[PDB]
Amino acid sequence: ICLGHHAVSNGTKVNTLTERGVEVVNATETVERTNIPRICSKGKRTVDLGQCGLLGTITGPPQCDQFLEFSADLIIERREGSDVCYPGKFVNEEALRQILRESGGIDKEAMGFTYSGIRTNGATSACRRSGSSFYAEMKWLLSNTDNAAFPQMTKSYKNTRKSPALIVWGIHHSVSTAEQTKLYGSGNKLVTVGSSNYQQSFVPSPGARPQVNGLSGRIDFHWLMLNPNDTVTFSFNGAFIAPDRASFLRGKSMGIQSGVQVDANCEGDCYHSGGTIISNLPFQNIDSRAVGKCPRYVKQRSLLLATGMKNVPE
Amino acid sequence: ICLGHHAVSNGTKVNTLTERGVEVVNATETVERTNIPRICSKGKRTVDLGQCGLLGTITGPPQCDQFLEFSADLIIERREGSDVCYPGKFVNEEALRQILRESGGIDKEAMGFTYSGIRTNGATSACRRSGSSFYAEMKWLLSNTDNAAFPQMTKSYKNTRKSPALIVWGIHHSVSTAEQTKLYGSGNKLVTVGSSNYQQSFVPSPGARPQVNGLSGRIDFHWLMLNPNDTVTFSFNGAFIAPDRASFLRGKSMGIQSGVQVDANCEGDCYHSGGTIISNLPFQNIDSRAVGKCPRYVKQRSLLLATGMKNVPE
Amino acid sequence: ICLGHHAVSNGTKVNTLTERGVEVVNATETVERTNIPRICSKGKRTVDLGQCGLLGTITGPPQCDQFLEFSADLIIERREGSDVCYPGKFVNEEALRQILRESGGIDKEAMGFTYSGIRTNGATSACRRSGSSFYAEMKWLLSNTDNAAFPQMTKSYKNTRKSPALIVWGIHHSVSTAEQTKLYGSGNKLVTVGSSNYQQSFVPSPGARPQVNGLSGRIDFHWLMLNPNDTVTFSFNGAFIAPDRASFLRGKSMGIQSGVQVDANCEGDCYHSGGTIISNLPFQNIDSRAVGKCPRYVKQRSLLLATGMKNVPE
Amino acid sequence: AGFIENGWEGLIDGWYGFRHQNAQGEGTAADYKSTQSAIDQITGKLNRLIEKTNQQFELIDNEFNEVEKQIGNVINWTRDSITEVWSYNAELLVAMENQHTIDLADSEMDKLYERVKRQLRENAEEDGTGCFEIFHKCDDDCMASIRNNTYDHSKYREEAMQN
Amino acid sequence: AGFIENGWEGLIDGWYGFRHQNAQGEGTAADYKSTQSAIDQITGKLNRLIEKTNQQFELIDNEFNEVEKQIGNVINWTRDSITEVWSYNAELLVAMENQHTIDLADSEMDKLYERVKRQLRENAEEDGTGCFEIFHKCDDDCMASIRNNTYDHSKYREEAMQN
Amino acid sequence: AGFIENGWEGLIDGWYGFRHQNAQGEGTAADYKSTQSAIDQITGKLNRLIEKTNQQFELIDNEFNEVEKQIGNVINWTRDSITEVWSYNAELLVAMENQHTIDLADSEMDKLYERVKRQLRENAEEDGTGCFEIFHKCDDDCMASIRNNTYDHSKYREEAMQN
Ligand SMILES: *[C@@H]1O[C@H](CO)[C@@H](O)[C@H](O)[C@H]1NC(C)=O
Ligand SMILES: *[C@@H]1O[C@H](CO)[C@@H](O)[C@H](O)[C@H]1NC(C)=O
Ligand SMILES: *[C@@H]1O[C@H](CO)[C@@H](O)[C@H](O)[C@H]1NC(C)=O
Ligand SMILES: *[C@@H]1O[C@H](CO)[C@@H](O)[C@H](O)[C@H]1NC(C)=O
Ligand SMILES: *[C@@H]1O[C@H](CO)[C@@H](O)[C@H](O)[C@H]1NC(C)=O
Ligand SMILES: *[C@@H]1O[C@H](CO)[C@@H](O)[C@H](O)[C@H]1NC(C)=O
Ligand SMILES: *[C@@H]1O[C@H](CO)[C@@H](O)[C@H](O)[C@H]1NC(C)=O
Ligand SMILES: *[C@@H]1O[C@H](CO)[C@@H](O)[C@H](O)[C@H]1NC(C)=O
Ligand SMILES: *[C@@H]1O[C@H](CO)[C@@H](O)[C@H](O)[C@H]1NC(C)=O
Repeated sequence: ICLGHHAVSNGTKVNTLTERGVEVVNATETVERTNIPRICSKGKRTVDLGQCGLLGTITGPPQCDQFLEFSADLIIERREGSDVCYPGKFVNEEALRQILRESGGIDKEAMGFTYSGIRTNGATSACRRSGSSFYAEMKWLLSNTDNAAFPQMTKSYKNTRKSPALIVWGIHHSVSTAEQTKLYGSGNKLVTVGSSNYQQSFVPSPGARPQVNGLSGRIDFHWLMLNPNDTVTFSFNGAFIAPDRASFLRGKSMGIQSGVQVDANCEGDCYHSGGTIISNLPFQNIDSRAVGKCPRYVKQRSLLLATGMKNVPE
Repeated sequence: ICLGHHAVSNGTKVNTLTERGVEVVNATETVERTNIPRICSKGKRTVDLGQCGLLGTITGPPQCDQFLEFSADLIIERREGSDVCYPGKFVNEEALRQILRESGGIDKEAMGFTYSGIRTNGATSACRRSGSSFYAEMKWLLSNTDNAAFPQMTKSYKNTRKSPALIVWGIHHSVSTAEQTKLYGSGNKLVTVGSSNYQQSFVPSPGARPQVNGLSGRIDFHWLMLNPNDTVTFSFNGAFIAPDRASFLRGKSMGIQSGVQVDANCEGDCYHSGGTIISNLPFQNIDSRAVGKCPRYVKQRSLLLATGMKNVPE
Repeated sequence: ICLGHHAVSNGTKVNTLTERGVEVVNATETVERTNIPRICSKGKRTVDLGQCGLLGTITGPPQCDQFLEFSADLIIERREGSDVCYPGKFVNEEALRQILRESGGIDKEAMGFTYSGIRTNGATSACRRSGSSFYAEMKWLLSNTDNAAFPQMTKSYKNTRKSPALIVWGIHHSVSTAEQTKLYGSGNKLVTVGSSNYQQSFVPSPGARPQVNGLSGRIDFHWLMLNPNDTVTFSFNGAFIAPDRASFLRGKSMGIQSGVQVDANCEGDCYHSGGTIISNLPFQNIDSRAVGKCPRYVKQRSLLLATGMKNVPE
Repeated sequence: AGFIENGWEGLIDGWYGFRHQNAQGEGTAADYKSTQSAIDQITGKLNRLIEKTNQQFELIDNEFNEVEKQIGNVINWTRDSITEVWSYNAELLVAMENQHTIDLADSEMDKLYERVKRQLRENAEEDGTGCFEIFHKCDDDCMASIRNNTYDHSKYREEAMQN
Repeated sequence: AGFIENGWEGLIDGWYGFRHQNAQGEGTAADYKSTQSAIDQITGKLNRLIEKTNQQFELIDNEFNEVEKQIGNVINWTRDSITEVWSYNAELLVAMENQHTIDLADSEMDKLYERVKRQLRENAEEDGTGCFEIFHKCDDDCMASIRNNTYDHSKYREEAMQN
Repeated sequence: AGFIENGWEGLIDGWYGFRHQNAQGEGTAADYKSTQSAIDQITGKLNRLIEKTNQQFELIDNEFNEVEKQIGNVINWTRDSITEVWSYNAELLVAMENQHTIDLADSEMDKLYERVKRQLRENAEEDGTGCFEIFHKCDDDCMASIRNNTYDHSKYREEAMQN
């Protein structure tokens, strides 16, 4: 009588502490290479922003008119999205973005700012609606009549909620000191801003800039977070774009940036810009910057793990 | 004759490369869960700051009057501590904090700034002492008489020591341009500052801010580090809070933030805000942000390591 | 008949999962300690900057006259290098440095800025050449006559290349508001700057600073990167140091900082400031901040790996 | 791979089998209880590694609009560092498990051998290639009893001792 | 767990013991020199892991006043990354050591067995359950001599050969 | 280190050798095919660890002009973290490989022994110190045939059985 073990014609080569290429009865892949080219969203409340940029959902350009109060488990930014109609940018923009990505969306609230002694209705053709319009959550404050003075003003908003409030204002920079006075009258203009956390203040800075949508003025957007019960005040005298509504974070979400279609037919927790990674495997070689709940990125294309014994034939 | 090995009625379950739940004769815990709810300080020179905030120890609010020249191996910040009497904040505050935490404390030195053509004795009721006072290491520079001009001035301080000197000045922001001139006269005010490392300059920015201790003005605190032999100069014309004394780091220390009592009866090198971790164990599941000399934080609540052999009974 | 295994008088002690000091027939070192005290550059296009600082290669102080268009695989910074003749510094300097280190060097291009209504030829004795000169890539713009006005001006440069362009301008800060007007006339001076990426603007800030090369004025250097086809514009009215030439990155390189001599006789891919690490070993205890292609830094001075069997003698 | 100088591609029945050859005829049958124990153990490894984190990571970078270079560089430096580490962990883990998978397979053989050997008192002697020599022609009732560990170690003894 | 199909809860004496049964009477006594070698080795593992770093880490975060979000986020991202790594290291280390602790225990048995077997020339034959059969009633002087490795391998031989 | 209670410093020939002593004379000769297999395996380990990354890292720090403290501190914190990890990886890897190097050496012995034992049917009996007893004076033709695995397991049998 003889006793032994099974074997096969064609086995699979693996690596060991000791040998490089040893055959085995069976082996299985340990590194995921298979990607699905869609954002798998089954069972998840998804918001694909398309032409609206994320920061846009706070200030309200026409792109973002349908997103001013959104609600998500999954937020998707697109390459084509813009935060902006009237040429400008956000100070501390990415941090703001990182905030909004995990916010679960936003709920708006009137701050109730009222106005005596100034105009209120500034608009432009970059921001089309029925006609020339502006940033839906913002207000473009002027001097009453085609020139003339801007009253040194104060406004305060008390956050009465249990959550941190997101406050956004804007500083206008006109194409000239000519344009600056025609809007808000002459002299140095100063906006100041304070909370408990916060302490800062701002001046406009007119001059020429490249034309972007045919306009050469820029709007500077800024922002801070009022804690509960803490209060914020705005000392200003012109060149100012007031916040009409403040923002409160809804809950919890995750944000990705991608260029593939949504698909409510597959489930996924690991995302990257060209798709969802669905895998049970401990590792992946698909995208080092995948986010969510993912196998670890590794450099190796492949690492075979033995699932059968050594293999020696006749 | 038969030979064998010991065993027991009740063994302990562990995990292996191969099996999940296997019993063993004996096993020991590998992850620390036991915390002691006190800051173990035995043998260490400790400074619990209580109501004094760390940055306070440089400028000198009344909280920090007993800390202006402290000496530590172990610095403890408290939640109730404040850096400030007169409402303001520090620019680059955390970096400054990280510096002070490992400084081993601070030694002060008169910079010897003398004054012709201005007042010198600015005070307030936020900073109580016998009466209304100010920041002990600072000097609140004014115009001589209830209005009037501020002489464009210069002051330099040469660091004559072998160590980097910590220089702190302040920019005042008054509630108004009304208040600004009553203090330092009218016109744009400019403070400039240079070393070998350093190059910058500052303007005040008056306007209303929320009342904090009933005051609406803010003091902006700034700071730089003079190297040995390098020199610093202050170009200014008002709105200025001069440094009276400069600071030198003592040696070496560690800084924690906590809310538990001190205890000179136990020894510890791993601290977190709710206590000391004393353990020989390679790992812990207590606080990922523990600082000092600590086991590694891990997610797992428990990982049993076999200290006895396999266990099979009758 | 007996069968057995070899052994030796003097073996080497190693460590195991189980024992600390066990002897073995043979063992080999696993952690590199041997350093070569030279920058091994064999086969590599090397640029040792010596007295020229890296940022200098963009603006062009006399140190960097021979480096204005360099080409590298390997860039070496020296302790003695300076970016500067006329006392000043760069805003965002290190990021700029990190860019230049992997640029493979720089290729210059005239931006072709022409001038009507101002002087153009500002110089100083800090920047010696045949006589008193200036920053070779820059232009020191003045008012025509020993006082008088500076025309609010605009200049644009369109990047026509396929690569991102490196744009550098400077803000002058004169020793006084006296000196400021003698150069560019009185009143607040404003430089503004915009692209698609970019949005900012600048004021000068005169006042005294320590003398550095006997001068108390500072030049502030700033910079941005024009993308292809995107355009940049400069709104300014004085206190300005215009870019004459823009910069384009050549390709790819690595940058180190060191104080040892070059050596084209040895090959290396792991560098640190006191030399090249040449080793096949997986680990090193030489310098945690080594850069290039290196064994991993470890704390341990030594870790012996067994290459022979257990060792027991007579 | 030494004394069982190869293996049986014909054994499609299980991992470990018997192959006898008395007068009665032929036979090849898997030993499921040894097959299973090994199988149960490869299974163990696969459940410890087909593993799911509950750790969300978010984005700290931006692919559409690049973050500031300095922070961008630190972020990339960190990511790369942490990639090097996991590529290391992955390769070592695979190598270490595969040695142990292998080494545990063979160890399941060598341990089956020596248990059959121990059933067969002195009624048999080790060949030298992982085969057993009977000095008494063993029928095929006697076989499945060698197999289902019953075979009597003294109730065939005397006869075989002689031979 | 195979031929020594279980273990002796009664053996409170040591890890590895003897249990004889001749005419003379009974006996159970630990083999300290095999017990110790294993014990000495579990000890080795425990001194390599009850381990103290001399690496101070300081605070880069702030619990009382939150640092800027962007740096806050990178800092958290890094910490989390480095937690994942150490939770991995910890679990693998524990699993790997426990296999080897186990595997080294048994290996201390199998190696004690085969040394006693090798003392007992042909004067005895392996039972098949990790027990030894003497073909000559061995008294209890003869016992502690089997134990304290002295027993004579030819000076009881002839007698037992016959039987 | 147990029954081969030591080793042969005289064996400068290879890792594993034979040492016989019949009437004919003396002899010590390495078994290259067992020596090589072990050697081939230490070789394997050395090619998996004398290892070269293709991962460039650049500078994120500055030794001539210190970066801002806050970013400086995060950078140092990260580096230190990643040092702790690799010092851990290094020490464990070395310890784990050295156990396995050792354990694989001995396992190459124990496996050579038991193959010679299996060549020598009943014509010989195990001494108890890793030596083999012949009950028939074996000449030195018979030697290199024990060595070059040829020796006949039944064509010396009968003679030796008797003795
Ligand atoms: C071979 O490995 C694969 C891995 O997916 C596994 O599903 C399958 O059961 C294995 N086959 C055998 C014969 O065990
Ligand atoms: C917030 O303010 C409201 C009304 O002033 C007060 O009732 C409440 O106690 C405050 N909450 C906290 C926690 O400050
Ligand atoms: C059981 O393990 C513990 C771990 O603390 C150890 O102290 C003790 O000595 C062990 N007991 C035995 C019987 O070895
Ligand atoms: C510092 O300055 C003093 C006096 O000017 C001088 O004696 C000393 O050499 C200087 N030290 C250094 C290192 O610059
Ligand atoms: C001893 O180890 C060294 C490691 O460099 C190796 O080069 C050498 O071949 C080894 N010697 C023997 C006898 O194997
Ligand atoms: C860049 O501009 C040139 C000329 O205006 C144009 O031909 C080219 O298509 C542009 N390239 C891109 C990609 O914008
Ligand atoms: C970071 O790496 C990504 C690719 O992984 C690259 O696109 C990006 O340019 C890098 N960041 C910086 C600072 O350039
Ligand atoms: C970092 O994590 C801590 C808890 O570990 C959390 O309190 C804090 O909010 C996080 N930082 C940011 C950027 O929110
Ligand atoms: C970072 O560590 C280096 C030495 O490794 C030290 O010189 C430097 O001071 C540290 N950075 C900071 C923030 O001090």
